[PDB]
Amino acid sequence: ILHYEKLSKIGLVKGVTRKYKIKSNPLTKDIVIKMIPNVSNMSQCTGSVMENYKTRLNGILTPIKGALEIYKNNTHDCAGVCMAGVAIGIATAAQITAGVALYEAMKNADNINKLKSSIESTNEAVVKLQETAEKTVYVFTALQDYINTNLVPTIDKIPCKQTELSLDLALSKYLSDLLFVFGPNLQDPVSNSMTIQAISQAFGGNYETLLRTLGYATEDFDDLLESDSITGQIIYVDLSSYYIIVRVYFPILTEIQQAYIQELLPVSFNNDNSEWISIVPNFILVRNTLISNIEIGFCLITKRSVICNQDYATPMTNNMRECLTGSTEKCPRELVVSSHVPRFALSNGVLFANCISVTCQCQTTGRAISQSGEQTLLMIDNTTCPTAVLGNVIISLGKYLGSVNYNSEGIAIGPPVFTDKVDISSQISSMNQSLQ
Amino acid sequence: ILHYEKLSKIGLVKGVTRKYKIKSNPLTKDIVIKMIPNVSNMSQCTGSVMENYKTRLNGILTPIKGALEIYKNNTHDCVGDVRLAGVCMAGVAIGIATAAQITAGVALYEAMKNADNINKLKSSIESTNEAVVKLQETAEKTVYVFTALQDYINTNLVPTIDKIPCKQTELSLDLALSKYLSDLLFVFGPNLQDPVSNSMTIQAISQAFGGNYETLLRTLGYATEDFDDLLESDSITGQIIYVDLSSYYIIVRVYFPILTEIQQAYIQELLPVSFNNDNSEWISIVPNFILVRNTLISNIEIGFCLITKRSVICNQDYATPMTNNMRECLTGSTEKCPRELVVSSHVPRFALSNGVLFANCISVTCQCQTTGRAISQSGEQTLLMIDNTTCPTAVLGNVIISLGKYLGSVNYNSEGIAIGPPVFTDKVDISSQISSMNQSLQ
Amino acid sequence: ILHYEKLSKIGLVKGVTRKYKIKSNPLTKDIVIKMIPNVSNMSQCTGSVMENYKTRLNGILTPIKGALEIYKNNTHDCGVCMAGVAIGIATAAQITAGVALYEAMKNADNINKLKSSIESTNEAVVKLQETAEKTVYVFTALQDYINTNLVPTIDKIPCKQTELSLDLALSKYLSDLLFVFGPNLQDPVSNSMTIQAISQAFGGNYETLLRTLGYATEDFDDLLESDSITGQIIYVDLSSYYIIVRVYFPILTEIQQAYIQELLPVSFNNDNSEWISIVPNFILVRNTLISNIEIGFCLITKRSVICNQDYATPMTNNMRECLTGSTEKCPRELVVSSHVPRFALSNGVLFANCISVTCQCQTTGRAISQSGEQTLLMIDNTTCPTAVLGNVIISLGKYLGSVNYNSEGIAIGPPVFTDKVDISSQISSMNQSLQ
Repeated sequence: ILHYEKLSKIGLVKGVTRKYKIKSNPLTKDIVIKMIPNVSNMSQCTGSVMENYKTRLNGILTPIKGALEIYKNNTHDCAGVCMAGVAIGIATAAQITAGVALYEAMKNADNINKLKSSIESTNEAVVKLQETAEKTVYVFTALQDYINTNLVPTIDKIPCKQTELSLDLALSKYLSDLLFVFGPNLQDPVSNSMTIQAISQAFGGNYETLLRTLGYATEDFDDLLESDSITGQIIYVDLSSYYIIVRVYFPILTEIQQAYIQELLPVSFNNDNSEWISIVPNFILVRNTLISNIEIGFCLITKRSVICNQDYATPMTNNMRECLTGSTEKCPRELVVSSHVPRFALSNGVLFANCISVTCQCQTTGRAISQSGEQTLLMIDNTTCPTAVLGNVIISLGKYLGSVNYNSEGIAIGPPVFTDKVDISSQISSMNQSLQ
Repeated sequence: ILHYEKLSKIGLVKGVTRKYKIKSNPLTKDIVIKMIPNVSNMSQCTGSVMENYKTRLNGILTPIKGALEIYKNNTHDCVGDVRLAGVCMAGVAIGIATAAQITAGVALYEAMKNADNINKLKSSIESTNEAVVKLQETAEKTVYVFTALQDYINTNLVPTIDKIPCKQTELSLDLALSKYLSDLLFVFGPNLQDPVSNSMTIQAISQAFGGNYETLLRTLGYATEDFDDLLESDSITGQIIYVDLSSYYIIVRVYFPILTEIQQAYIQELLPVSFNNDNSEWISIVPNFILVRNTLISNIEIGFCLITKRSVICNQDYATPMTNNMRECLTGSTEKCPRELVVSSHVPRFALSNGVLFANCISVTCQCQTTGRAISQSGEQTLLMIDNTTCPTAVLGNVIISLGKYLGSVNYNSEGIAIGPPVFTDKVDISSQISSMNQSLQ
Repeated sequence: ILHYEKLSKIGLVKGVTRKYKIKSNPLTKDIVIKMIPNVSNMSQCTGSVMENYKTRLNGILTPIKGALEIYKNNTHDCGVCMAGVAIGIATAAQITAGVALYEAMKNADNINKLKSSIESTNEAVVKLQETAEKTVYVFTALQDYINTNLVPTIDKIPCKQTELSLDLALSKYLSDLLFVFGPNLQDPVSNSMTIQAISQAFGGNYETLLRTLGYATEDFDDLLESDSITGQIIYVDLSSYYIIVRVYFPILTEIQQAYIQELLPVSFNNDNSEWISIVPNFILVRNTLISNIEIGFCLITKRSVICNQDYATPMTNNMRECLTGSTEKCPRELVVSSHVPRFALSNGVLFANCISVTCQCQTTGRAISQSGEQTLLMIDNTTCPTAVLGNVIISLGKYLGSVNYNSEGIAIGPPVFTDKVDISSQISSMNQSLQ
């Protein structure tokens, strides 16, 4: 376990504890995203930009279909998915799993494609088709709302030639928004790591419409969405009607047993007439009594849990482990140069503060609370006095649960470090030169 | 304190010198953003999308008010003339809080004194049907309401309420609200774990108003000539002080600081130039920007700061430490400066400071126009200084340059220096090097 | 030069080989962006918002003119000839950009000669003739929005305070602008600014610009994604509020005897534990010289690596030895996640860690067993053709290297930790050990 008592003397006070949940058990829903809007109502003077748009869109979609055919021509039946590796050549584990999922989805892709004429004839933003007697499919048209709302009503008021330039500019803008996602960046269409946010760029970035039409099956939906846990996969691309069918995955957040997130709040502390701040990861994964880092920038942090669409556990150095579980002499520290570093923090109703670097006094007696040059921070609680003042704040305090003699015992301190990108190279160079 | 001559001979030519300023002394203005639009003029056949959007917005806005109530329930005015007589904090009922979070809590209570008065206007705030509205708060005070989706409704849906089928207007609306929510979730969604703090930029806040912060700031007022600055450096910040789940409108206190230039504090930029040594090209690895204040030399993490032509602007004192060896290197101990071998052919090879030209004439062909002959660099000179004493007009490829006179040593080009050890700065190189030294130590 | 057989043993399965091509030989074209719309049709409800927008845009554009005028005032014919005394601080890129700016003034004079024509444009794209032979296109920022929404609605409503909507539209446009042409912009001289960023003055619609300019290359998408198509500001006008941009359209020139090799990572067992090796995913080989590349800046395709600049960086000598057969110098990292790839296929040949994923090939009708001394188990049609892993049944080809692959062992490198705090902790521990 983490020893929070010695960690608070270093400047790391306990924060919230959070439960770790990962994406798992994903359901499947199939939708149709039509990249080319229906322009039947505006075709009388749509100009020649429709053909140019079609050619440009082929220029984008053709590599996607080409990369899909590599798996399309290598999946068949021999019971289950039967792969042929000679004609594949280069593929990762994720690519092979995506190919198996692709062949699975081909069974419903055939039935969806059986309604090609219905798919092409769609002229609403969200259209319902009866793909079979007991199941339906939704069709989303990329720019159909724009055409029905702005361009179609203004087909005779504004100059149509101007309408021709408008429609064009709209197409262009849609293509420009697409190309960040569906352009040559999409080297591997056989993948399910692509978020619904990116796929919705084929619909104007409006993933809310897609998901709401599909259905908010779970109460953890927002955490799934922000974590981009709702992923998708392209399973069929048509170069004749310019549509792609996407199998959206709707998973459930599975609480990982015997696992939690611990967050530590850094507090600047005083040592040798200077301010220092200790460098440890702000967040720690503890799973089955094993301590390991957690790339968190990708995860989503809530007040009670940390939601990750992948298991982002990353290794911890033994030295960092020891530092977190008591050996504070191994905890590195960096000198403070920012006038705006945190100086106090509230944990469990009790305050740990550096009262030599900040104004520090008590409300119930009016007297100042003095910090010596030997001690790093102060535990202020109702025992010393039940209300403290730190500049403009007046704070009533609660009891402490740890040692009664917290402020009368000192600890050892670690070595100074510098965490700049260039500082790493210089320290390596000097250490190498020192060794030589 | 920086010795420019040895830096130049290594390849760190002089750059511009800029002052250091920080956000300071923030004035406050209070506004409200109604995250729900008034659909009264087009409510005839809006359908049920209004209710569903209501529930979705309630679901998103509920955690914000839940986090705010942790401070609201626990904030109170301490009694009697003994202390500054401000706000008391039920710290045991708060549990977990940082210095910045508590500070924001205090500013939240402070703003409550005005937020109660603005909440008296609840019926007026509901009645707003324009994208910007001004309201009287008192006979000597005013407040602004911004409608999240009023411009779109009033410009497209109301005029086109009959020319198209009403069902189509239903979809369009639904799509518009869903687009709003999708743009919103990046800021006001579950990413917003701490709404109490005031570190959130006005650009992020404007996402609740369609990303149009320029309207927020213009309507409030261009208080100073530095306006673009406090804007880009993320110095203009706002705080949510009251969330209402019945009218779906939040009150935001916008902060307009003033930029205090720090005295005895300037930012120096160094230009790197590839230099020849041991029959190969190298580039030194030093910070491009260095902060020297109170004769003290420290780095700066300028990525979050704004580098204008004359000053470096930061919404926070972003000064960071610098290694002792880097201080000695920038002081003159030039052998402690690291250098990186360059394999790219697109690294700059010459630079101009004070009108004197530093160049690597081994890598790039140099000749002088006045004498019509080549400018030669020998194998033991890292860089060649060219100035009017050398010749008043030299060329480097396709550029004709006229040079001024040097201010330092007259015999610059005849004096050599020591050179440091090579380094490699790839992400995997650091791990590879650390293993090598560890194995060497064992 | 890369020993792929030995790299497979450490988890680096050989992947796709791609061809390296860099930006070179840029053509030049001239466009004019007028960053304020012409509203002569809706001058009725333009109200006063336009004067405030004029002031705001003048304040925005003044530093750009100031930072161009340093080279405007200090360059003259004496080819291109420049005054370095009054310029003072300048980089190689800045000097080259100023030279190109001077070359562009020759056409900039003729372009400015049509100032009245430029300011009279009332569409998003209008064709103008600067000479008897050459033509120029002019792009106005919000003319489409105006002509499609505000113009029709001006008689479809009693103005309904159109100001409120025009003001907001111009405000949103300026909010979009401030990210690129706002304070951030410090060196408008340099030509490293991408056409995507330039199009923010036109609403981010770079596709219209590139289509109207008439691209005529098959590498157009690779040019656009790799940030190869850049622009340069050559003149600013504060009276009509338009700027001239010289768009550079380059061509992809393949670097001879150069290719980039991709390594696919696969977890491997060692000492009853699972590791992943820390080696760059993409490796550039040029004339039998091996160097790294920050491939995040470039674009990766199925058959080529496209960068707008030569992004080669040096590699440690030890890493070079690691990638050339001596596997003991290759660092490895412990795998504390359950979502690391565990198998990969190379040349129809499967590499997998059968300890961590169950293997039972259907042709033999039995499980595939990996000992406690084999990092990866290699399967091909020589052992049994079709293998099954989890839910995939895959048929396999034949290996081309050593037939005795599974029987030979190798040495393994030392563990590493790649977190930034881990690096600092390792540095501190090594320093303390030295002391």
